[PDB]
Amino acid sequence: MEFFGESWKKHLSGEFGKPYFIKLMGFVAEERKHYTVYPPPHQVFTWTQMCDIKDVKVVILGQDPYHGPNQAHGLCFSVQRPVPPPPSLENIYKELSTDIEDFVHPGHGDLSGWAKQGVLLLNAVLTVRAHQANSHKERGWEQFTDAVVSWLNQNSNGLVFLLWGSYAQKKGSAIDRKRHHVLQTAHPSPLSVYRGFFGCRHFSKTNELLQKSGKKPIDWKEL
Ligand SMILES: O=C(O)c1cccc(/C=N/OCCO/N=C/c2cc(=O)[nH]c(=O)[nH]2)c1
Repeated sequence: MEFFGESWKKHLSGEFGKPYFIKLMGFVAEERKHYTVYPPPHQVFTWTQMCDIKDVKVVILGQDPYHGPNQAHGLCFSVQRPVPPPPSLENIYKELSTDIEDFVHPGHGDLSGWAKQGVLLLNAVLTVRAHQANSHKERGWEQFTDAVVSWLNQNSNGLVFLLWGSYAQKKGSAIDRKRHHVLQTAHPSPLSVYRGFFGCRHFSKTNELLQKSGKKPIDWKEL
């Protein structure tokens, strides 16, 4: 089992020796000595384990990992069996059900099936102290995940970026929309879902855009 996916390591390792990155590694390591930190070390980079970097087709940008026990596992919005899907994820599934006629609810919250198809599920901040939202904010992760976004922007074409909420929209603000597709709507959390996310139909729209990029569509029910 790898800590960090091989193909991703090849293209992102230029970040590793930078002052901010060493500092970030030290911050997280010190946090883990005194607190419970999610996800566990072996799951921080799950987003690098599921597909080759060259095989990314769709990018969903999140903010903070889930901060409750057993929830975060390195893919944004996703929870491994048998953890119940959180409200945000139930909303994602609800939109899918109305957006795509034939989408079936998988009865779990594990989005590994999407990740394997090249759906990058990247949170901007990759660790969080248990029960404390945004506890690891602005400690170095943002610069690293910005580098991930910048790499994909510069080194692939016809990606579909899905930016849900103002935070994701900001993080995706410098994406080249001549070379990539960008869809924007409200965050799927209960507090914002009815301000755009329900009825956004990003999942069907994504597959149409992928065809225009000459790429095979995502099977959203393959979970
Ligand atoms: O950026 C916004 O506009 C906005 C508006 C309303 C709400 C939120 C965020 N709400 O977050 C709490 C809901 O649960 N979040 C789950 C989550 C899991 C994950 O892995 N990554 C996330 O970004 N989020 C953002």
